[PDB]
Amino acid sequence: VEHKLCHSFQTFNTSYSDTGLFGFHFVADPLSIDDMMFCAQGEWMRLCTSTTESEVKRAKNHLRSAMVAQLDGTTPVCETIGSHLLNYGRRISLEEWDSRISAVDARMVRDVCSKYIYDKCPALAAVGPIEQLLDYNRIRSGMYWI
Amino acid sequence: GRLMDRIRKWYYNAAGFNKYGLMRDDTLYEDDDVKEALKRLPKDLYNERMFRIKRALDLSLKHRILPKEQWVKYEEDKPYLEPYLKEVIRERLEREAWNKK
Amino acid sequence: ALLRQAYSALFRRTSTFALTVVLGAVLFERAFDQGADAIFEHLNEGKLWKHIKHKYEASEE
Amino acid sequence: AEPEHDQRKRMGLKMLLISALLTSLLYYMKRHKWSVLKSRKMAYRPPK
Amino acid sequence: MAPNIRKSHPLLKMINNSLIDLPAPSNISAWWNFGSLLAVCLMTQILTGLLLAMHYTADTSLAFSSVAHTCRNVQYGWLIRNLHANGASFFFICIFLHIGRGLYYGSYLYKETWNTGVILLLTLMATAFVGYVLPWGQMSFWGATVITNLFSAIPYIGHTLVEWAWGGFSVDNPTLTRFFALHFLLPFAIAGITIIHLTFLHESGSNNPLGISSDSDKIPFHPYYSFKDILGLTLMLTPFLTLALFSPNLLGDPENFTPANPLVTPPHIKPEWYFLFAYAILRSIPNKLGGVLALAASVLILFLIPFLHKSKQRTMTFRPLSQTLFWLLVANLLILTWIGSQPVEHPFIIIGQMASLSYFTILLILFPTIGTLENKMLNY
Ligand code: HEM
Ligand code: HEM
Ligand SMILES: CC(/C=C/[C@@]1(C)[C@H](C)CCC(=O)[C@@H]1C)=C\Cc1c(O)c(Cl)c(C)c(C=O)c1O
Ligand SMILES: CC(/C=C/[C@@]1(C)[C@H](C)CCC(=O)[C@@H]1C)=C\Cc1c(O)c(Cl)c(C)c(C=O)c1O
Ligand SMILES: CCCCCCCCO[C@@H]1O[C@H](CO)[C@@H](O)[C@H](O)[C@H]1O
Repeated sequence: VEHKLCHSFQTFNTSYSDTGLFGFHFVADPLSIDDMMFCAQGEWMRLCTSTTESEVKRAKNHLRSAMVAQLDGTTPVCETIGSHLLNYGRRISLEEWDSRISAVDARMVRDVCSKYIYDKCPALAAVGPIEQLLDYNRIRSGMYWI
Repeated sequence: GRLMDRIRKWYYNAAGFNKYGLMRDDTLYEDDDVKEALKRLPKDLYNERMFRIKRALDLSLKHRILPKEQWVKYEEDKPYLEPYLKEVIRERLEREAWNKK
Repeated sequence: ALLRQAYSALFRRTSTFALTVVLGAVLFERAFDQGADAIFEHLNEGKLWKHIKHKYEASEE
Repeated sequence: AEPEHDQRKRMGLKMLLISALLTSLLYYMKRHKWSVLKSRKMAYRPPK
Repeated sequence: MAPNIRKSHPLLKMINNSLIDLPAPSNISAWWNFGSLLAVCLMTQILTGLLLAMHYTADTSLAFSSVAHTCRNVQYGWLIRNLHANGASFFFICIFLHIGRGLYYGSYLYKETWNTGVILLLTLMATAFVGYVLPWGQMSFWGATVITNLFSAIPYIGHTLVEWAWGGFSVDNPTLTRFFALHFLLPFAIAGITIIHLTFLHESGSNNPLGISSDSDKIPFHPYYSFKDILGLTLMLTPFLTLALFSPNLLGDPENFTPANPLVTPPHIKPEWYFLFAYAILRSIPNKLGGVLALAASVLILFLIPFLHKSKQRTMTFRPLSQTLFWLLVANLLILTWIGSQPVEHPFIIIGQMASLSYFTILLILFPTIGTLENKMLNY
């Protein structure tokens, strides 16, 4: 917002049977792709190294509500049930989800993000007037230190 | 007497810019007229000329060339810019002369 | 697996990486020095003063 | 005419070894980074 | 505002905006590594230089012995002296390839970057010259005598110009102290202008081997070229050190081991290797002023190159005739150097005048001619 880095951006944790994709996606003007990408990786590194208890508290409450808005209708609840058996094996209750979500804290987030993010070789996809964003070698070095 | 032809075609293979897939015109050094000409190139002819070049640079960083098969051939070289450029240089000589009058 | 053991313990954290370079440089020195001097002196047996030395060094008078 | 002589050559020895070892290490590192560009593949897919 | 403190800071924005986020063509060859090496030399020369200046003593009755003392007594002085003297040579080797590259790849079309270059060359020459005079040996002296005497060819203000140069009426102490002053100073002026050289450059960007715009494909200087230059460094450094450590005097004249004698000009008086080619030309023209002019022009002719470009293409990559001419020219200089290291007697004298005549023709007449010719063979 301050710097007008983008038009939108979003984190995402797409999961699959045996694998997955954990990342983010932003849309921006040709001339600000660089700074956004810069701030973005920056915030990832801030996850693996200096997450606070204040940040996680809110994080949990935000997840909880999204977890409930997941079941706002018969279609959504049916979708949850359909995909739970098919993927997680059985059905996972909100009371359960919520217990797991409360178990989380700073140390946990850091130790986990560090597990899947720190010093990893990421996959990149750029489309459009992407000249300002550049070099894998650079983006790669954004995967450590912060 | 196909001499000039014999020679030109020789020099053409001698230069070797075709080993990179560049047309004789992709190699012109971009002075003022050439720059103008290029702005007058139709979208597609410009986008192709660009790839050809971006591809030749990539070859050069790698220190390779195209497999003999893909080399441009002396007679199949399209002088895509030559006519634009000549007009640019003709429009220019008019101005130049007209300002001395 | 050393590569993994090393990466995980030494090379990952940009701070431990430095400690390795220092700690390593120290060891590397002390050894590379002896070795070379040892190679050099050997290549020049009986020519250095280190060798001649005993003939006049507290040997006479 | 040049007392250093001996030490100058002992150094020259150390110089070759380190020089050998180091030029190598850095040659790898240079290739390592550059690989990204060396292997690179591009295609021209104009719209139709 | 600016997020990172790399793009906003009035200073780091410079280290970053001129060597880290700098747009570089992805295809620059090894011939582009000389820029940094030249740069690195400058810092190395300057450093080793100061270290020496802290033991030298600009005075005829003490110059020679100070340097001698600097070596035999100063801890590692001998090594520093070597490095400084041999750096001078690797500096010139590098600068010569730096130039060739420019010539062969039409980088001279970057006029200002080029002209400041030529200025750099002349400055480095003047510097290396006066440095060579400080130890006050036989070459030191007779070199000092001949070069300052060159102004004597300029009518009127000539014979006077020599008086300042010396500070007296014949080389002596004043000459040696104002030379040490001069040597101490110039390197910085070099470092200064180098900054401008690189600044004009930045307006346009680097050129590349194929000589066609590389806007469609630029890359961040770091880590691509920073790593490539580190490597290019460890390579030049190997023979530079192999030379300076194993065979110190290989590259240098020995006359300078004999304290200057105002009464005896050594019979085998040559300049340091990097000046021979000019020395060769000077000894061609058997006339005072002609030789001097030919000498001046032998370097100043570099200012004309940009204007003698006729090819419709930028580099010689796709110009086989220019290439041959180009390499014929290199061998041409390579000869003058040999000639400069031989006496003024037949067959040398004749071979000499030839190579010179050859040098100036390949540059003022041939190149621009073959260039035009080539344009016609492409049907332009
Ligand atoms: C103090 C002397 C010099 C230093 C330290 C120096 C430094 C540099 C540097 C670092 C570069 C950028 C990298 C490169 O392309 O090599 C450069 C480029 C260049 N220099 Fe020099 N230079 C010097 C002398 C000269 C001389 C003598 C000339 C001219 C005869 C010259 C001509 C050029 C040109 C034309 C460029 C652009 C190269 C290109 O086309 O990419 N330089 N120089
Ligand atoms: C442009 C970079 C430099 C070049 C090209 C250069 C070159 C030279 C040369 C050719 C000599 C004679 C070396 C010999 O054969 O004995 C020399 C000597 C010397 N230079 Fe430099 N020099 C440079 C920078 C410096 C600077 C800035 C200083 C000191 C701050 C310095 C101080 C001296 C001194 C004291 C000597 C004389 C004693 C000796 O030869 O060891 N030099 N220099
Ligand atoms: C002087 C220098 C690099 C110097 C060092 C000192 C870096 C600042 C850090 C790591 C090193 O050791 C390099 C040798 C580069 C000069 C230099 C330039 O200025 C520019 Cl405009 C370009 C386009 C290039 C391309 O290769 C270049 O080499
Ligand atoms: C190579 C040269 C002069 C070169 C200068 C004068 C350029 C023409 C301009 C920029 C400079 O400062 C150079 C030192 C002169 C020839 C020349 C020398 O160099 C040297 Cl050391 C000596 C002892 C002699 C003796 O006869 C000589 O004729
Ligand atoms: C890039 C090449 C670097 C070469 C580094 C070699 C360091 C020189 O090592 C020297 O060896 C001498 C005799 O063994 C010792 O007397 C010196 O104190 C020591 O500094």
